[PDB]
Amino acid sequence: VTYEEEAVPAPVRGRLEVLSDLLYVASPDRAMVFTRTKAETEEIAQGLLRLGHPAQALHGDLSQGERERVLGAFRQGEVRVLVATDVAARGLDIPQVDLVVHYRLPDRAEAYQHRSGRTGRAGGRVVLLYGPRERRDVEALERAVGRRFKRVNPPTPEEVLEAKWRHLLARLARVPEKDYRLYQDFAGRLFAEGRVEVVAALLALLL
Amino acid sequence: VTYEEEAVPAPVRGRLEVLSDLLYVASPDRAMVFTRTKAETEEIAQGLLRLGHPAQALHGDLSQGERERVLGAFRQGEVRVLVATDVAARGLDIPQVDLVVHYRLPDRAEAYQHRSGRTGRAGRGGRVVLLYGPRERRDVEALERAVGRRFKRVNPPTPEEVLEAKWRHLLARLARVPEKDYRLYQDFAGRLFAEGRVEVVAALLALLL
Ligand SMILES: [Cl-]
Ligand SMILES: [Cl-]
Repeated sequence: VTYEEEAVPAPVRGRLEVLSDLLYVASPDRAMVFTRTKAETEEIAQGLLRLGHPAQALHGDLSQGERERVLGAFRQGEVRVLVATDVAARGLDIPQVDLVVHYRLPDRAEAYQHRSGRTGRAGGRVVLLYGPRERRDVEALERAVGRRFKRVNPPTPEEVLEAKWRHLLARLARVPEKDYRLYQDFAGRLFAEGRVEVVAALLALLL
Repeated sequence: VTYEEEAVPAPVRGRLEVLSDLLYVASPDRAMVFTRTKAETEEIAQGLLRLGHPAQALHGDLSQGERERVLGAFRQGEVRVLVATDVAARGLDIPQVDLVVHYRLPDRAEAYQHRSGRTGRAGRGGRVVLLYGPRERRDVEALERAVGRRFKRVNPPTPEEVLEAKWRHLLARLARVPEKDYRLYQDFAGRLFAEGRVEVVAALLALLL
């Protein structure tokens, strides 16, 4: 197909962090995350938002209105992560994403292909998280799918440090003279004190 | 009535920033801002979010489950600002606060008293702040006749004051980023000093203040 696919090992324990960490590392414009229940999608978006990820759920107990808003902040980039379910995830109103994550594995080819088909705006990415005792299941899914999936380890604690670190860098770079000029004088105060610790700490708040 | 009452001038449609600015300067443990309708409490809440205020809307459409959460966050400190209508602000689940702010003059004078009774926490004292436009310099006089009391007339806060406040607030969260957490970035900081990159630091403070 026109997209890439990887299979990432993660104990259901640290399956959330892995998700987050993978997100920091690639940090794509739009990520679509599928899970098995409405509780999960909600449960999940909650853990993400906590870790510094603009994630919001997408399910059935959603009034078409809150669901246009959700898909609105997602299309505008306000929301970067969409934790969804196969059904809420259906329509014409469903925008395309850059990365697809099967937080829990799909039992059918049509399933995998309905979720995975939501990636590509030019080719895209697809990631599969699996617990240790989920091996065969992935082996079965592969057979249903017809293609095999590369086994890629999870992102390194340092891999993530440097990813966050480089996005923080790109952010400051985006700030404009009109907004940062308001603060130059305070910047001077810090230079004048020249205590490397204060600034490191300010950076620690952001990163 | 022991607490303090004040009338503070707001520009036409700049009541938000004056509110925020008043928040930053006063930094009260809990604040309650009264509005006329829920779309109001809705808008001022989101507004206060932008400007760096942990605030939440409290209107009557809220389920009793949301109601409880919201008010739990507020009593516990997770929410510093509660934005309510008069109807929604009814109940013994509402806690006493440090600051009551009437976003607009109370529709009526009995309303004032009822809003204002919310302020005042033992060992902390309490304060009322009335926000008035320019057409309303008359209305306040009236409210003071109807209530038979004078509100101190208090200048809003000067941009300096505001900035110094955000700043002290910020250095405050910093006083607890253990060395453990920030060490990795000191060299980079050092280079920013050496290469005199004040703008980067400036962009940094923008993203934080
Ligand atoms: Cl389906
Ligand atoms: Cl106005």
